[PDB]
Amino acid sequence: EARDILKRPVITEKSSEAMAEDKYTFDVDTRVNKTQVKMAVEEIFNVKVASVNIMNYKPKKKRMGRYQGYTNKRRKAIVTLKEGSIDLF
Amino acid sequence: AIKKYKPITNGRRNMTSLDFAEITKTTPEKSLLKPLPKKAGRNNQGKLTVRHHGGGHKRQYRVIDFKRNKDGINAKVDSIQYDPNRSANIALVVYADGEKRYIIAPKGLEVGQIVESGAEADIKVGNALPLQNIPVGTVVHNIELKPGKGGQIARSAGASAQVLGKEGKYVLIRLRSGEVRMILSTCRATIGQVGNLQHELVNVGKAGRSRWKGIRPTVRGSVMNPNDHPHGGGEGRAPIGRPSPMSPWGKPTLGKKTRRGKKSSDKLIVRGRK
Amino acid sequence: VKRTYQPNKRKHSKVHGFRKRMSTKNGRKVLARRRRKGRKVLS
RNA sequence: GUAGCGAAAGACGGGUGAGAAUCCCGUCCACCGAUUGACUAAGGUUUCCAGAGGAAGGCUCGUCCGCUCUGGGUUAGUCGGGUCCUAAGCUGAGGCCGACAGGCGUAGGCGAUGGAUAACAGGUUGAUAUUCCUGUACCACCUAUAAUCGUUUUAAUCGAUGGGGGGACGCAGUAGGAUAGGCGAAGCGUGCGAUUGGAUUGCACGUCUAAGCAGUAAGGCUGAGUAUUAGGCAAAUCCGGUACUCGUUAAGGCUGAGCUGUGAUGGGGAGAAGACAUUGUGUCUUCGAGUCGUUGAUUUCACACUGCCGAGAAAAGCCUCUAGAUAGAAAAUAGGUGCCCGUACCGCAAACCGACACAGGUAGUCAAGAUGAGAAUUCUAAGGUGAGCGAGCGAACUCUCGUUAAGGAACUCGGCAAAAUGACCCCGUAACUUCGGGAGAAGGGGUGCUCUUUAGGGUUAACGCCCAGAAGAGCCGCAGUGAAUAGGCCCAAGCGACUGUUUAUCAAAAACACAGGUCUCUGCUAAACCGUAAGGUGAUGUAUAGGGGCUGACGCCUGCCCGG
Repeated sequence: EARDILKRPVITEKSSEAMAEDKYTFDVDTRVNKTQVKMAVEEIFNVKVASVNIMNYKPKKKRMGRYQGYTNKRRKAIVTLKEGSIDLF
Repeated sequence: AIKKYKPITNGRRNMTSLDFAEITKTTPEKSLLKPLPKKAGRNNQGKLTVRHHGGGHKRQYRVIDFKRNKDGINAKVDSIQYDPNRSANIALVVYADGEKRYIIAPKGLEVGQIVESGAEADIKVGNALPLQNIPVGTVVHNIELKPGKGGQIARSAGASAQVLGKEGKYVLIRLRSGEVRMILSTCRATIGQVGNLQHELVNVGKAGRSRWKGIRPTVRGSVMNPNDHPHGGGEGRAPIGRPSPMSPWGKPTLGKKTRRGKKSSDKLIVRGRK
Repeated sequence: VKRTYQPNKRKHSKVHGFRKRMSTKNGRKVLARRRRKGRKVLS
């Protein structure tokens, strides 16, 4: 743990408008809580977290050439650290 | 007394009611109440077994002391009260230590009156005694069939039974039906007649009032079809085309007796009617 | 005008549904049938 | 190349484009308006937002789309749910019954549609917001902080698997007391018309949350204190009976109580344009512009009070008191810490149920102005929409609508349908009645505008401010509730007493119910009924009760036959 509950960052215009502030958006494991998320980012990036909000996204239906299905459900977190930065690109 | 309403409405023409004058407290005691949900004539299988029971006004159950065990501790009558679960009114009494109970209200009971239970007690209205210690000739109510179980006979409005004699360990007693019976001399009973005597004189006036009291309608067999009743059928109005009137479940219902033989009480009964 | 099947998720999953089928021996038989037939959904 | 293209007002200009009645923008016009409006549940499940697209779908077209492709979008200590309580019901170890399967049932457990429970204003996106940002608060847990109880029995506090109170409740009606909304006007802001006239003259405006300081408008109170104990499975300093002192005063002693004034906030935004070089001058970096004053006032105080019978949940949270418990807690500060699920979008519908982008159905909340008793009626703000095939001609026939000379039911099974009546005020009104009624009986009459007033509801201060007390005097018209909306009436026979209910989808009735009668059964493990039984209903009822049969308000009555 502490490096497997965080999987990917999210890069969008909204996430970048957030990164203009101290807000950073991640995609995490579907079974973990915001407390685990906070402890994990503090352990990894060596920063101090203020708040962490979180949401669950449903599976989206998809089609591709007579083969329909569902995407994977995903859990998104938004952390709002007090001071510090993260060298993303 | 009984009040007659004026005939402002065709549903109020010949309709009567009670005054509720002998009621002196129109609010019950919080502690002696329990819930009473409606069964609507439906058993543990959820099936309708008795007809004509349904949804009337909501009620709470007043817990009554039919067994007058509190011996040697006189109690003072605190109030008379209305009971929806019953035709007779009830009396809230308070014992010397503060324990309070409900009893059935007899005819000539009054607030402040004193009432006691036991063999040492005296023959006054409201008092409970064993039948051994009650003298012959007097009227009683709330009689036990088995000692310590509680009153089962003479509980309704205006009900009374009178002692007639004394056997070895039994006493002869005459009931409101005209039946005489043998009751154990240890079985308890209360002195006096039950109150609310005018309860039998009300004219209910309108169907909605029966619906409030929880009576659904009854529909006659002669206007059913044959698959539903023995009297069903006929091209128009028809008479009872059988030798005897019959129930909906295929049994005689006029004059045929239904008590079953080989009961223990068959010998304790000496003269019976109805 | 009013039509049959006024849907309800709770009642659907309560009168149908896996636990309700498994609560009775005959409801355990419809599952065995759907498994044997190869049904993708059992409840 | 026929029937049909699913209720409804569109017109023009400009633009985009290969291509336009159908797409975008603009002006005008029109429609819904107790709704074609705005929210919230259920249900649906990405239909949401940007770009791109015209093969298929769209009842035409299509540059458009709830369609296709690509990529994005749902942020909570306080919102609704679970970590709380229980109702009906469902399961139910032991246990009962039973060919098997299995059925029932005790403690218990599960279970909201109920109870308990801490957050408000402003800003901001293409798409979320009481969730993000700002500000100001509130509610719990933990840790340090130290003045207070200092055997720890007791003690504020710990305190029961303990107790008592409370939560905790119906229906209708009445009266008030505040408040949202709403309102005349010179506080003050604002711009002055072009077709004649006028210039107090047109039109508007006057604000603002949760929380915390003070009090408060009325409501309830055998209202305050002493003594004792057959009790609260054991304990109690709390509950209950009784004997006394101030006694029915309500001072204000007491619990509860709508709401009001300062700060919150000289912050926000502000009828503002005066601020632009720009942000297409739309907008905004800068600096103020009213927080005045009358009239009448849903919801809330609380089922408060009053009355009525049909006599109107439970448990927990909570409040007090406890034997035993422990040093020993607290609070008031400062720190921290506050998990999980949902949140997009449609939502009285093009996304739900209906085979459909179906004239149907779908629980709840809010709902302005004029007219009026009114949520009726007609028009209209705000908001939403112009409805998803069109252009012409104005034949027969069919449907919907209006008007028709003379006559007036002659039509027809039948005055079916249509016509007529219709509001408010006044005058008057029969038979017959169970004395309630009938009765809105029938039948007549009146209603506009202007000036006088003597004067009523008074706006009342008073004629003025609205209706008038409504009395006179006038004016106009074919017509004065000038539109819309708003009872046809009488006489006499049957049936059924009445209100009600009935064949979802050809029968709403004289058929069923009914309240009242009567007969019969049943002495309580009652009879009766369900079930193989166990267990249940009847009934936590007990002959003034319960079941069954017939009859069917009320009044006068209810005859003969017991041979079968």
